[PDB]
Amino acid sequence: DMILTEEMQKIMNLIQENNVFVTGKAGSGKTTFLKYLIEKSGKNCIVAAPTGIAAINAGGVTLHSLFGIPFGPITPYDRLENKFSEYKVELLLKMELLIIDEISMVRPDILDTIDRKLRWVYESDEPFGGVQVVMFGDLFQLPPVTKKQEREILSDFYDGFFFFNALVFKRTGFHIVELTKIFRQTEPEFINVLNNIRNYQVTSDELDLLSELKDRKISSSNEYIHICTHKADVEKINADKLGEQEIRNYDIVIKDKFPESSIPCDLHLKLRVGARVMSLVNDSLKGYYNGMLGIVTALEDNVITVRMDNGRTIKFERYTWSNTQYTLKDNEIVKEEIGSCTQFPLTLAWAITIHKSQGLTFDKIIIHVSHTFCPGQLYVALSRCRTLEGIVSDAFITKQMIIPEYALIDFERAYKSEGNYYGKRL
DNA sequence: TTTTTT
Ligand SMILES: Nc1ncnc2c1ncn2[C@@H]1O[C@H](COP(=O)(O)OP(=O)(O)O)[C@@H](O)[C@H]1O
Ligand code: ALF
Ligand SMILES: [Mg+2]
Repeated sequence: DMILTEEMQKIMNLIQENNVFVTGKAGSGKTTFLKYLIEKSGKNCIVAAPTGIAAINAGGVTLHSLFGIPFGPITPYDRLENKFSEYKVELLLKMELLIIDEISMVRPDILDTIDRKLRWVYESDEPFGGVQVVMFGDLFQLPPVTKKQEREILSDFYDGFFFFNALVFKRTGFHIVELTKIFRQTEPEFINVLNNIRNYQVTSDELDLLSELKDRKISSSNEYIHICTHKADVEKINADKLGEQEIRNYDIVIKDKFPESSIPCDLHLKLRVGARVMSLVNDSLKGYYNGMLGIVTALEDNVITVRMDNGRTIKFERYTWSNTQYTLKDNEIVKEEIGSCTQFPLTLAWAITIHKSQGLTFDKIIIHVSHTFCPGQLYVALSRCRTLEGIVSDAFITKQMIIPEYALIDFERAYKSEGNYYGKRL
C-alpha cells in the first residue's frame, strides 16, 4: 500500500527518450518508486547497483556482475578485458531501459565502461547504444570508493570523481528531479536534524537531540544490526557475537598462487547454528545472489543449510575463485589461471560496513562512527532507522564526523540553474 | 580507511 507523491507522477511521463537522474533525501522513496516503474514501464528493464546489498534491495545484480567489469579503473586507452557470452548479449539487446540505484557510489569510468560495452554490442555510436537509462541515488550520501592510486590514473581523463564526470555526458545528458517526501522516518524533530547533517548546515544545538544514542541498553533479542566504518570493527563484532563455543570452522583450500591480499572470501569461516550470514557470490541455479542475508540452520561436513531473509532454504556448496593473471606463453601474452581458492560463499553478517548498508531500512541499528572518513558516511549510517528510539551509538555524534564535498554544491548549482538538466541536450 | 566481474 504505497503513496505516489505528485513528483513521482511528474517523473513517469518524462520517460515515455531522454535519460533522467532521480535524487532525494535518504528514505524519500527512490528505491521503492524504482521498483514500481519496472511494472508501469512497458519496457524491458534490467536492474543493477554498485554494491550487492543495494542491488538485492533493488531487484538486480552488481554492476560488475552485469557488465563483466574488472575491479581496476578503465581509461579510454585501456582495452576491454572481457567478452560477453551470447546469453548476456540476449539480455542486453532485449533490454529497453537500464536502471542504476545508489548511483552516487559509481565511479565515472564505470559508466564509460558501460557506455563502451553497450555501444559495442548494439554496434552503434549512440551513447550507451541508444538505451534509455534512469539513475537513482543521492550525491550527499556516499561517494564511490576509489583508492588514490586509482584516482590519479583517472585525473588524467576526468575533471572529477563522481558519476556525472563520466565522459559520455559530453555526448548525452539527463534530467534531474528531487523527490521531497521523506517516508522512512516520521518524527520531524528527528528529520530536521538529518536534513541538516546532510547539507552540512547543522548546529550543535540540533546535535543535542542525538544525545540519547550514547550508551543505551541492548534490548536483544528482534535483534540489532551493527553498521561500522571499518571492516576491522565488522570482523570483531561478529566474532564477539557467535562466540567461541559450539563452533564449526571451515578452512579455505588454495590450489597454487593466490595472495591473502585479494582472497575474496573467508579464510577460516567459523559458524554456529543461528549465525547471521551474507552470501558473497551469485548462483542462479540455487538462486542466491551476493547481498542476500540468511539464518544458518544445518551444518554438515560439506553443505551449509541456511534460510534466507526472503524465505527459501538454500543448501550452500563451496565455491571456487580463480586467480587469473597475465603471462607469457609460446610468445603469446595470455591470462592463465595461476591459482584458486575454495570456501563456502558465506560470511558473518551481524555487522556490515556503513557502505554495504546504504539503501537499506531498519528498526533497530547499532552504529560505530567514532572514526568516519567519507562524506555523508555518518548521514547514511544514522538515516537507516525509522525512529531514533531504535538507534545506538558507539560515541557521541560530533561535527567532526561531517565532511563536506563542495564538488556537490557546484553540481546542484549547474543543473538547478539550467532547467534541471545536465550534459549535452538533444 | 571504503567496493567491485563473466
Ligand atoms: N511512497 C512511499 N509511501 C510510503 N512509504 C514509503 C514510500 N517509499 C518508501 N517508504 C518507506 O520508506 C522505506 C525506505 O524507502 P526507500 O525507497 O528505501 O528510500 P530511498 O529512496 O532512500 O531508497 C520503505 O521501506 C518504506 O517503509
Ligand atoms: F538511498 Al536509500 F535507503 F535507498 F537512503
Ligand atoms: Mg535506494
